[PDB]
Amino acid sequence: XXXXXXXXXXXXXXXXXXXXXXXXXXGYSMFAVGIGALLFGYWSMMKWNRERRRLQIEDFEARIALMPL
Amino acid sequence: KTQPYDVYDQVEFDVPIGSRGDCYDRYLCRVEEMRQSIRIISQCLNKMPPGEI
Repeated sequence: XXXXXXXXXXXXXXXXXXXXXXXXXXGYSMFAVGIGALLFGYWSMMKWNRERRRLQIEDFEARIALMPL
Repeated sequence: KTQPYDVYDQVEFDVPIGSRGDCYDRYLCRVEEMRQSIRIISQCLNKMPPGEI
């Protein structure tokens, strides 16, 4: 009996298949989150600066109140 | 495709040809050669007649 190297292909490994595809981001939907984070960013920040004004006037009031200084 | 060496034309070949002669399209065809090279290796595994070495 002769024994040589046997042939096997099975699945053929798929000859040239695309793996690159669009994922997560679509296009217009990313701008809704992108610019949406900006509008949420300013509104949250400016409310803190209005709360800073409560401290600001109260800080300068200490100088006016102190005349024996 | 034009000149066979050792059992050619019987194996299916894909040759990538671009449009612009720039470095990027001359790089893309090399990667397109690589994706369309396993087709030959798989067909080499499919066709193997046992005999003389």
